[PDB]
Amino acid sequence: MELIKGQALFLELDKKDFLSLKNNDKNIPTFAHPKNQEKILAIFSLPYKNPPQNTKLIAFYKDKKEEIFIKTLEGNYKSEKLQVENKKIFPPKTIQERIAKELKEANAIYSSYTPKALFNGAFNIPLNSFITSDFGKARTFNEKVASYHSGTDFRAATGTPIYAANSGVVKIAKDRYFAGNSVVIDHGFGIYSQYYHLSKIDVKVGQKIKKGELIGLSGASGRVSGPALHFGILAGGKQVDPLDFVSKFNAIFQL
Ligand SMILES: [Zn+2]
Repeated sequence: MELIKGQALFLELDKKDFLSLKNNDKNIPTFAHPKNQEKILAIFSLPYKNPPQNTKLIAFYKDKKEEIFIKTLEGNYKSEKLQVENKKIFPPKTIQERIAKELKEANAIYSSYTPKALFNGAFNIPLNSFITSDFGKARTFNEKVASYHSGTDFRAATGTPIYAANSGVVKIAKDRYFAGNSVVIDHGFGIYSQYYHLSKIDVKVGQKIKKGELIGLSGASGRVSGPALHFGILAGGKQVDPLDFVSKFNAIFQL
């Protein structure tokens, strides 16, 4: 198989006698295929930055092992060269400490796997607008990726209602550095949707939210280039192309 860096793929496996799916010593969780009782699914994601050239997964069964090889593709992302090199910034301590603390909190959430579906059918887009900055736009130094856009930006004047892309449980609902006023929703199976730069947050941590329910108003909080909605998806432990993920997910789970 082949997979572009920064995208997710739904792996299909036989359910009968399946025991576990491993990359190296890391276990990959599985869930039911909604349409074929004899199959299960797993989400495999490649990181955008510094992905391996090739991946070998192993599905262990009661009396056989199945090897799955995935070649990494560079894709056709937009990219521009940086001419500074030292993307090493020097924030003051108070900002450094806040960034570190919010990173620890987020990583605990994104690795807290919910082994059931909290979603309800297909994902919807969180507002009926258009993309102004696509996922995966990169800045490179000597053909090494220094940074990239980890979600997709929708056009939105300040105060535009933002709706949950699918049902789930709110895990983050506060102002964070970089992300500004942020909402993050657990949809189950390690799938998280992200809504950044809001001007108003209308949900609370722990709230059960339904697909299409208001979660806040768009804004420009934490955003340099003016008002917009930044929409992200994390799945298989990595940020992935959100519109690509939604298309692949909906092809399987569509109502
Ligand atoms: Zn963005």
